[PDB]
Amino acid sequence: GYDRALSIFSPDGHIFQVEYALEAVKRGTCAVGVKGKNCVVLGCERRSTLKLQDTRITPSKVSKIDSHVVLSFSGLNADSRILIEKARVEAQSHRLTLEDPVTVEYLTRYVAGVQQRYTQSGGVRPFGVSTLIAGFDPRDDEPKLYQTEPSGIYSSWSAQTIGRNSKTVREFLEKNYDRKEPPATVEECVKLTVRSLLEVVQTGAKNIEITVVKPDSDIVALSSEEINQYVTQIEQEKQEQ
Amino acid sequence: MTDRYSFSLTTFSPSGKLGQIDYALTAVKQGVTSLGIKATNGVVIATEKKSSSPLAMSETLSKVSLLTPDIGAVYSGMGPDYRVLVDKSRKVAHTSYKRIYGEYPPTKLLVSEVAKIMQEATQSGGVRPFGVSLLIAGHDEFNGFSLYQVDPSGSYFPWKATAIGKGSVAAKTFLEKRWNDELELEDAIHIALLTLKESVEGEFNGDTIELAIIGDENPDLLGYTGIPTDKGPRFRKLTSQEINDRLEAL
Amino acid sequence: FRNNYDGDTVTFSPTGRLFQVEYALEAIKQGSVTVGLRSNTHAVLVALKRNADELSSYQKKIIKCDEHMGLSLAGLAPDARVLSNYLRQQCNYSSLVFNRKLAVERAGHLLCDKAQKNTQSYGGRPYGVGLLIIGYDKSGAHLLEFQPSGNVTELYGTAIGARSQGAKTYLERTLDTFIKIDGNPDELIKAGVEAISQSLRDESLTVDNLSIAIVGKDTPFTIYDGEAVAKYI
Amino acid sequence: MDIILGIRVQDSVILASSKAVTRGISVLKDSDDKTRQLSPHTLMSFAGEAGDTVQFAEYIQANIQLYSIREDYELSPQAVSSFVRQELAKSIRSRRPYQVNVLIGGYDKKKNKPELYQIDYLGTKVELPYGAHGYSGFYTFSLLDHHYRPDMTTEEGLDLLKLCVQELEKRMPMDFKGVIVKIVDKDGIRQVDDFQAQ
Amino acid sequence: GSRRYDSRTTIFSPEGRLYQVEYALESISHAGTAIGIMASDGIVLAAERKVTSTLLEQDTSTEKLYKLNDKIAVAVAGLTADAEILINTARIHAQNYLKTYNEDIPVEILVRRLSDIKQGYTQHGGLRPFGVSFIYAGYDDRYGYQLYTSNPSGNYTGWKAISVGANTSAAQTLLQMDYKDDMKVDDAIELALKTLSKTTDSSALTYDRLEFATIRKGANDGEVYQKIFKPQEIKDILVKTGIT
Amino acid sequence: DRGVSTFSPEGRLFQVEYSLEAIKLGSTAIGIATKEGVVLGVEKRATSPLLESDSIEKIVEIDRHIGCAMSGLTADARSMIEHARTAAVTHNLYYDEDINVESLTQSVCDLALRFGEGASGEERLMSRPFGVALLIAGHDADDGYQLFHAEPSGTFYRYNAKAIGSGSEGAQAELLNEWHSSLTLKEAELLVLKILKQVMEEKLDENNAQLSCITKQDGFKIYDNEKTAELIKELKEKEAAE
Amino acid sequence: TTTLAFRFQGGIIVAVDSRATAGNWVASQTVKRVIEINPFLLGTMAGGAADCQFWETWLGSQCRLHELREKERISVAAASKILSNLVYQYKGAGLSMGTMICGYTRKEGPTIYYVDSDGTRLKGDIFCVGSGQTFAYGVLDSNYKWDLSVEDALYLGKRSILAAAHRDAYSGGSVNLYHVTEDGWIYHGNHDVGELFWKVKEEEGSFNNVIG
Amino acid sequence: SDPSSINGGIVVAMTGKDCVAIACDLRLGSQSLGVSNKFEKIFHYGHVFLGITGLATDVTTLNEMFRYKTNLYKLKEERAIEPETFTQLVSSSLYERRFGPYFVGPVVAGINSKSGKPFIAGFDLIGCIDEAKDFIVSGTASDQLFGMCESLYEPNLEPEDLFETISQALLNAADRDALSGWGAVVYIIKKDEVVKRYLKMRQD
Ligand SMILES: [Mg+2]
Ligand SMILES: [Mg+2]
Ligand SMILES: [Mg+2]
Repeated sequence: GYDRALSIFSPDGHIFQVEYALEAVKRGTCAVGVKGKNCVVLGCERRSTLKLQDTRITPSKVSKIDSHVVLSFSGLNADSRILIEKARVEAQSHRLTLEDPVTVEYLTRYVAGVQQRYTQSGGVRPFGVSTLIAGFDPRDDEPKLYQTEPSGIYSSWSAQTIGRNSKTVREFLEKNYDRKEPPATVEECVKLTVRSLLEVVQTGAKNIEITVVKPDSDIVALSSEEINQYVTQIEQEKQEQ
Repeated sequence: MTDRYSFSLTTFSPSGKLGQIDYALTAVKQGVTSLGIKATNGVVIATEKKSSSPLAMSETLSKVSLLTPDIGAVYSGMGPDYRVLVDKSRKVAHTSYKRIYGEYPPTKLLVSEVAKIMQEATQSGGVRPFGVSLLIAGHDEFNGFSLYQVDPSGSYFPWKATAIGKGSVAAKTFLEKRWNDELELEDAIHIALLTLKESVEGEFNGDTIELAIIGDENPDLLGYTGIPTDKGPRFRKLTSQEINDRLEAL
Repeated sequence: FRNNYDGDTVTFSPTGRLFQVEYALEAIKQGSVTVGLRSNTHAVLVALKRNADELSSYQKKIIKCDEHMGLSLAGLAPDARVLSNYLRQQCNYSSLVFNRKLAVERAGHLLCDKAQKNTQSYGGRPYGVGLLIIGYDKSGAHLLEFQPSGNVTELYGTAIGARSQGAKTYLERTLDTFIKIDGNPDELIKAGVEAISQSLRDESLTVDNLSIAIVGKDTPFTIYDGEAVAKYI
Repeated sequence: MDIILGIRVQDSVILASSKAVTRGISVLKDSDDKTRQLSPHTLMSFAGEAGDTVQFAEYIQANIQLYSIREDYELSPQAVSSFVRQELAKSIRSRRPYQVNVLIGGYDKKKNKPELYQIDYLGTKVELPYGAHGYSGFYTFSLLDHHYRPDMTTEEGLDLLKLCVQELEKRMPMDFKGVIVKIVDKDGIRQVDDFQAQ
Repeated sequence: GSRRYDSRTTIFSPEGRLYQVEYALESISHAGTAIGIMASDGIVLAAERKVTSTLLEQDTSTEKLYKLNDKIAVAVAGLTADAEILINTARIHAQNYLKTYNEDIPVEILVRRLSDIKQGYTQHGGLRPFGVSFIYAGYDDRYGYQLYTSNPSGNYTGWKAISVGANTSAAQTLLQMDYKDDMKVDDAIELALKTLSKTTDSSALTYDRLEFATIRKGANDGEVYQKIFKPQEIKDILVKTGIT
Repeated sequence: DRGVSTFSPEGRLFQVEYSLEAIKLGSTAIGIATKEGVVLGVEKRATSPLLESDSIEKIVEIDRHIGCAMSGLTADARSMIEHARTAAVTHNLYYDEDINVESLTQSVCDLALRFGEGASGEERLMSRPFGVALLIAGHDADDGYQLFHAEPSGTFYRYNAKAIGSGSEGAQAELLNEWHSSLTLKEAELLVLKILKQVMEEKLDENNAQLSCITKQDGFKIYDNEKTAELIKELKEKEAAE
Repeated sequence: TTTLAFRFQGGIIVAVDSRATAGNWVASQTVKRVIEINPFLLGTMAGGAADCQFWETWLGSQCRLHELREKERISVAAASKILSNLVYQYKGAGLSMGTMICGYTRKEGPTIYYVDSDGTRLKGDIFCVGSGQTFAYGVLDSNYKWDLSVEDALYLGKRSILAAAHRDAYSGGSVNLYHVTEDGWIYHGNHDVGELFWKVKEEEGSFNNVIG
Repeated sequence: SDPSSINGGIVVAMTGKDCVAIACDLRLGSQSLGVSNKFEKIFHYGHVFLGITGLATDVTTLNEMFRYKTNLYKLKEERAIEPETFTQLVSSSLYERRFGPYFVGPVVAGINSKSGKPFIAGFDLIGCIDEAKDFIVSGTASDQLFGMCESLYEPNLEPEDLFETISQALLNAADRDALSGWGAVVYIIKKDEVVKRYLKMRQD
């Protein structure tokens, strides 16, 4: 019965609720995604407001939507769950009707579509979430990475970041990522990602989680130790000079 | 037309206060005093009949109500709200329990059902909370005797004795001194009468007081003979004369 | 004062006014002018069409509702589309079920009731368009003026829209003359154009500007646009 | 009805399912695979009414595939079967009931034991060493009852299914065009391409 | 019209925060503290009772610790009545899962579902949120002993030790101080109790003001045992640890 | 507060007017109608250089004979495009023919004022108007080449040339002067390119602008970057003359 | 009615007859039993005429919509399933259809799916459907080879329909042939069975028992 | 076509001296085809036993439904359901589906934990309760069991003797029913202990 127009135009042509949703994203942990020649890496910072967490169980920041596509986000954790669940259902519904898993653009267009609907439907407020969706289309090898925002707008990025301090790290990627030689290796792609997060996280090993997605449903979450090995090697290409 | 009030009327204020619930509790504070005392072999719930005129017939307004043959209720607050809560409670006793299990619900569960009705009035769209607090006393095979208080928020708690309404603070104090776990029902009726006398402004007698107990089974109030498993209701409202007889042994 | 009593149509002011309705009546006043007039044999609608730039079309003002009835609009066009659609349906039902042509008086009555519903309930909004309805039924020629408040009136001639008052005066003067233009369609139209040309100011009515519609005795509602209005300037 | 047999040996479950699809007077296809992998260690074979059969199987697969992803875990065969039973039992008093009989062979990675479940169109589930649907059991159960042993190897199971298929080919009236056999074990599900003659 | 009276419980503040959720969290901070501590061999749930008296029946009481399953329990911080609404839907979900799969519901699945319900009241419907925060203590065959927590926003997270309600900052600091990954339940009990004792807003920590529960896998059995401490048992364990 | 379908004291619907303001903040889109086709060009406007520009969809095919460009809150147009496409296909199914361009347009514009909170009249659920304008261009047998501008107010006008978006007042002024009944497709493409070049903040290249056209023979085709680069080059030269 | 479709080296051959009967009455000798879904996909009509005609013309619409949405050609697997799934929705209501959905896409190659009103959906290499199916299958099975030329293939299909038209009282009229390639289907004409029978008889020597 | 004759099976419950007994066969078949010889029809929720004969999918569904309902009951009430109470729950649950019933024949056996009085009850498929003081029979061999029980039964038998009685009632009733047998199980229930014994019987 509740259908009050919560997202409406104000005098200057803005929809506050959607704009305020963005502000919620600006407060969430940073997420970054950069793509290589045959991989896409998603990095995320761990909320450090409170500590004494059980890392085994706590909802991971990067989520598999299917065997070949993942989604990370910045914003309201609770809202992310709704989007992620809808995405996972649509992923299985696509396999059932089209007999082929979703492309990454398709999955993105779907999540974004849901986000937009919540901006012009009665009685609901927009999602305070922006997402990074990455993976590989079926039987294809070109990496994909897209970003969606509360308004329901979406597009693809060679590298992108969202969340708190993203403005800063976005600046790091804009002058450290070259489309002529995109990180030609899993190893160098990861390094670039960590480098970008290091410019914000403030010296913290366990503070960064990296997820590497390769072609044909090969998705792996690097361990706390595998990443520390990177931060170390990184504090070298900074201390030798 | 239509109930377009599909939004909450009770919402959290900046201090974490649920305004309408606090205000309902204030309504309960200005109501007549009601109390309940739990003994070893019974429970007594009592209240004063604040007749709003002498032309009114005070007997046609029962403040102490039977919910099930072994459970009774009394309140302090807005009378009409209590009246509808009683109807709903008598009904749910049937719909969520007797029609399923063939027996009346145990006190705590009936209490839990009334409480849920009150909580929803605290969150559902377009309604204000109930302005009443209830004291429900009852008995059941596996739990024995119990007394519970239910507040406008829907929170309920078990008591040995308690009082609600106007002089509840003073009364809760008189009860703390007099109460001990070796009291027989007649002693609780006594202490109930004493506690109430202090809250009562004017004439204190069997026509201005309402008391009921939950005690032994009363076969003379069953209405039939022949079936041995159902021995009679444990709820009994004391008559005008039964109260007077006890007031003289003050 | 106002933002207290003009937020919904469901609120009466202290003087008994319905502000949302009155604001709706204003959109009509900023619309392009349209005239309606009739004799005892034909009814004509003449309408000055408006454009946005000099690179666009001129928005249509006349809508055919059935072979014997139609209207000209002024104000919010989307709303005229909504109401002429209703009229089209009501006209259709009369024919389908009763094999009867809907009377103009009835069309007016139906329009009034549809408009009223939107002025007594909350959340809604009044219609923001005015309409001149002409038709030829069993009782002859008719012209009706509909206003969003739900008030529908039967007239000999009229006009609505910005500067409508000019033509409204010409018609009010020429009454004795046009009410007698029987059997001569072109003359009636000419009177309608003369009328409409009294509410001009900006430019002169051209071939991309004028829109006329006529209905009558042996004339099914027909819309003349551009090319075919040349002979009337 | 089609032929659906399953036999749980010591370290695996073998499902043998007929290859024909007959519609009226003509055999339309002779290479039909009446099975869907529900999870990497669970396979379900099915037999029944024309379209219901595949529609039901694909619906169960989709649903199990969704759970695996939401949870990042593979349900036990017992859990998958209970879910399947509840679905069949729902349709029995539905507007139009699914008429599908299924065999679920799965390898429980946790208990480290293979399991076979037989559930008919009504939602009648039973766990067994070997099972079948329709008339299949009528010819084969005497053979299974006689020769079956819980400590059989995968090869001993295959030899027994072969004998079972031979009795079916001798006494059963319709030409079911052979069977496609699949083995479910700790390493997953593999199709035994060698059964036409072993 | 009716728009006039709508508080708009599901809107974002100019800073991207949910008003009602923020205000509900404030209400929660006034509730008795509930603490949960996860050990290698069990979990402890301890909670301080709000609004008591000499006359309240502590024996027949339960306002903070509730059994959701034989393997899952929650500690509540906030409005008791709102909590009971949710607790009952959780109890049903646990049984729905058991019926469907014939296996006890994994802890995170129950937790996620409950949180999703809370989240809903956050994005649509126009109703005030539930003013409750839960600490879930539970066991399952996949992850063993677990402890989670959910708040009005519907966000949930996992912990080795956590507290909700009043004085969380203080309690969390003390927990993070004395907590060690290899703790034993007997040791967790002491810590939980110690922590409450130092954060209580009241005189001294007495039995009548507590609710205590442990979920242990007693080595001489197999099934996980959920034990809701009885008044006298809380008095007993309060002495051994040393608070008298 | 104040309702979503409330009229202003001037007779304008508040939400529609404000909608129009959101449209003034969007990328420019220009469409030019000739007698050999209708050109639709749009400014891509990426918010950063890491964005893969080819994923910016502001020109979309509605049907083989109808295409459209958008400006404003582009996400709002997704449901509009879905409707337009379904309307065209559906028309083909029911009538075994192509849907007229006006009809397709009108169908899209019917969605416009279908917003409100229980607005007594019919069932219109959409909490607010659309925040995007569309340029719909196409071809049909009865009226040839047409270009339409569909607004959130529900009104749509046919135009010989039209610009919408941030640089519209300026761009429309240029169009007013450069358009004539005898333009060629090639000339049109050039104009669109020129005018986009003028109002854009960034320097126009084949990666931040997009052209398209719709012709009777080949239908709606989005020009790939290579075809446009050549056209841009052909512009640098034609302008560098006098 | 007799309709067939088979897969080979150069695509798919689709051949159908064109007779419609109401009892013993030959309602039409010129029925179009191949529905041109779109320029790349074909469907055969068997069972209820309206049912096939209506739902396959509808299928064409759903296929056009997909391509607009996804900017990629619809696979035969997905196009067949749309119809198959729709038909399953109406199961039990009485729709009657036995159809072959034929296509040749880059991703799948020549693909044929048999779809009927019972909800069955089968991928296969050769399918004959209709009252004359048995007759067509005889010719097909004994002469089909994967390496047939597009000329011989077209001939095999045409001959198979003729075998059926001769023997089955409900098949005849004329034969309509189609060749499906990746770049679309190519129609190979309408052949009146009256005239085709005699030609084939003299050139091939078959149908000896028929005097002519 | 008779849902109560598709799968086969029987259950019998008897009361004794401070005890009750409930037994059942183990066959599950499909018309003439024996399918499983391990299909137990007796379930228990705490100390209350319920045997159910009839269509196997419903037997399984009802056990699951009662486990669900008795689990919630225990949580809300904080005590295990009693036989008298459960009996009412079964009856109300069956009548809820009065015009589309579960094709079963439930039987309840148990001892009240407060009073210690032995209890057994039987129901028809729509919930009618039969609270007998002697025995309850159900299944495809119900006539046979009635015959056996009416002759073999005598009041107040000790656990050790009731066992023999119920076992023989069951065993011989099953041997005259084509759809029953393939194994049998008997539960001897006492206040403190419950013993479960599998019987050796013909397998044809
Ligand atoms: Mg019987
Ligand atoms: Mg027998
Ligand atoms: Mg036998």
